[PDB]
Amino acid sequence: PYEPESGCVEIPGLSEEEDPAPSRKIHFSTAPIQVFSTYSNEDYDRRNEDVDPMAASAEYELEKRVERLELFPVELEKDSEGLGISIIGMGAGADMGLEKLGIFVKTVTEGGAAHRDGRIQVNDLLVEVDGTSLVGVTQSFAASVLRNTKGRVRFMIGRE
Amino acid sequence: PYEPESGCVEIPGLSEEEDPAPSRKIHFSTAPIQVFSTYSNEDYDRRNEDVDPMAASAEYELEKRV
Amino acid sequence: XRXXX
Amino acid sequence: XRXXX
Amino acid sequence: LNLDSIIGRLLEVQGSRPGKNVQLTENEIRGLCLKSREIFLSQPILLELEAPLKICGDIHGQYYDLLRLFEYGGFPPESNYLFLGDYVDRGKQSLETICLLLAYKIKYPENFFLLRGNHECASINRIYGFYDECKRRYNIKLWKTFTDCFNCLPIAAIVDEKIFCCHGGLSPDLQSMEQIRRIMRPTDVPDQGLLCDLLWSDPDKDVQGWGENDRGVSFTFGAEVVAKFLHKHDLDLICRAHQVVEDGYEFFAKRQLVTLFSAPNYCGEFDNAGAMMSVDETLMCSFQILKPAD
Amino acid sequence: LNLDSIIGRLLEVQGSRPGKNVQLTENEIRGLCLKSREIFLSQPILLELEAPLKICGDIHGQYYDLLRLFEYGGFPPESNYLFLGDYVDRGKQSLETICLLLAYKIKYPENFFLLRGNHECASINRIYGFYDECKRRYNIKLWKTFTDCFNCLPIAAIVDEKIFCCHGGLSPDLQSMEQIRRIMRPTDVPDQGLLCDLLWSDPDKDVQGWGENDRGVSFTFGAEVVAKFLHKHDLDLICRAHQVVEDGYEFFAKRQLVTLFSAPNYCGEFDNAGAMMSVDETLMCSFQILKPAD
Ligand SMILES: [Mn+2]
Ligand SMILES: [Mn+2]
Ligand SMILES: [Mn+2]
Ligand SMILES: [Mn+2]
Repeated sequence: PYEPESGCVEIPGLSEEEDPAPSRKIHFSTAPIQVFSTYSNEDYDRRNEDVDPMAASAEYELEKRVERLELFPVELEKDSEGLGISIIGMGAGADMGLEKLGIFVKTVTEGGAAHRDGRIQVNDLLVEVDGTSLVGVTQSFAASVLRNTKGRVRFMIGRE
Repeated sequence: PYEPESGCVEIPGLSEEEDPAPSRKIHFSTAPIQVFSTYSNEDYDRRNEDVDPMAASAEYELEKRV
Repeated sequence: XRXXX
Repeated sequence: XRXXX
Repeated sequence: LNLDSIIGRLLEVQGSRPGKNVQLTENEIRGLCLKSREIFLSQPILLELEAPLKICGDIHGQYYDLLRLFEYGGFPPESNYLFLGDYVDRGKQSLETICLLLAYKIKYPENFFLLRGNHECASINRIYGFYDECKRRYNIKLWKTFTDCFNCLPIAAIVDEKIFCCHGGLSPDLQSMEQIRRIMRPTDVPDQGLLCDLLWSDPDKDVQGWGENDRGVSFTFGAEVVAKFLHKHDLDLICRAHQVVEDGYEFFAKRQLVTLFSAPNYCGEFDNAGAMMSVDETLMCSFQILKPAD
Repeated sequence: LNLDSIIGRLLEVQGSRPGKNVQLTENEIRGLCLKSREIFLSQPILLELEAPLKICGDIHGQYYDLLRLFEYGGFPPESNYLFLGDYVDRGKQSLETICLLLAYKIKYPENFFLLRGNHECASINRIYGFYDECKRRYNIKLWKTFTDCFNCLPIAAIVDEKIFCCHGGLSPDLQSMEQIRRIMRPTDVPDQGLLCDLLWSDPDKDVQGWGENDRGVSFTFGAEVVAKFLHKHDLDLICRAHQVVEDGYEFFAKRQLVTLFSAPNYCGEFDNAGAMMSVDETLMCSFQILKPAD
């Protein structure tokens, strides 16, 4: 049942300024300054706790490397054995820890769906699976996305 | 005046390895890894453009005759 | 956080 | 230059 | 394109509790980005404008504050507007903010103007919230479309041959307006040089000439750099944004420079007002203030 | 030979802009080479070492990274050290690097140990920087004095009968540690054979057995070679250096082999960290990283 409200208050204007140049074309009002009312902080929460420049920068450094790689779509039938790949997370640089990783194919299981297909090799980068980005993710988030896949699974793969 | 900056950040450590040999005496820590900060490339140009292995080999070849 | 917060 | 550079 | 429908839906939340989203379709937002980009490229990179005009500083996705600014200043086309950049990042509603502004640029291209701020730059808005908002509400491809658009924004404006406007400030390298005019778009913002400085530099009352900038890029300039520039180019005033100022405006170097900031209580961590500067036909300058209620 | 004075002058640059030289006298450096040669020859060519110990990989003349390694790992004799070779070449400060390491060898000969790397060989360091540095800063006779010293470095170590350490790696000819122990010093490094292999070979994930090495010398060895070797000599781990690795350390054959590399941003061509491996009294192994600030 929100009722917005508007108002104006005048305050003292710009002080007179003596000796400005006669060559100066612009001038400044001495009239009262109108102060218009906007929302309180109670009405309008302007805070945004979701900005995190350290996390974003870490993702961005990873993203920068990926788009030097040529990207290509792969589609696999997920059978009973699974996808026939294992994965490894690697950071964008030395000893980055666990949070913002690129997800590479470490293993391509012989006889498995990825192998029978031919297009996916060890060291390929999994950029996207099931429409979900895997660029700058944890290895557990990646694993979860992969296990949750069913039927014909759509990939974007990077290499080189 | 240059003032060196030193620091240490810890990161998750070595994962626990699956089924190790019992006969093995050494073990690997699972404690956090210390990442200590050294000089940036701006502070410390580690390049050395004076190194020329091909010219060096040439003089060396001659020296071995001398 | 200076880039400016 | 492989001698490793 | 559907422009009036888009505008209608963006304005529909005028009477709502602030924070309520307007979720346009992806195709709609793509169309605004592509149309406005053509317009920006067809107009000069150094805009040459005539009074009357209202000039606003940073918005930073504070959509409901932008709506108030138009309510009080007059919705386009009642007033002509020049915005000085920083439409996105920090706020929760960068998308609404930039879409309404692009829509007005498209509908009223000769009476509504937008300059590039340092946050209209992929390497900055990746980090300070806009990419996150695009990723959350749309997809990252849409963030790339906005980048292509922002890369075509003009960089500076001269109002009646007397007021030089840009987001940040002066450059030690700026000696001729032709240096701005010859910049080709689309372009990214470099981390150094003329374009960088115009978007990043700050006045400093404590420096004489040119100083290092606390931000880690570009420079600070003193009051005599301002006086010299104005005298050399027969200009009266530098109008810029980029720094939160408690009253919404703040003069520097007597009244030779003004800073405008138009996002009140900025990202809920400052208690500033927002302000706009009006310039009338006789070149009288006045200030209107947007102050949060207590 | 005033050891403390020499060490003092070497460490004096610890607070300086990296790159500043320490110019010792020709006689000081000659005294370091001669005294350290007597020590190397009095100790075995295959070192038998006990934990606690910190093990470090290549340094390659990156003098100021070597100082940071000591600052964080503990300056001698606060920690005991084993370096795996490659002290000189590539870097601009090979002289300060080797000089500090020889000083510490002489000062703490039972708590500080240096293995021979493939660059501690006249035919290598003649061409990769070290001769040039000697010739510029001293004279070429100094370079021959270093050769005399290097020709006496031990070539491998076993830590607590469980970690086999060498610069390069394994050799197809290595059946008994007696083949290392019988090597007479001083010796040059030959083009082939056991001593060459120990200083030059590399592990390779793609090879079954022994393969040809892209370096044009020695071999590569696979993970089964490592397993067989370890089982045969009742060892737990091979510790080696010789290859730049991104994190500063890198495991091979599960965790049966580790490569260590202790020159960060190696010769300004890579963005690798350096690392050292600590071995405590209980034979717990851990890693300390040296990563260039942003
Ligand atoms: Mn701003
Ligand atoms: Mn700004
Ligand atoms: Mn080496
Ligand atoms: Mn080596």
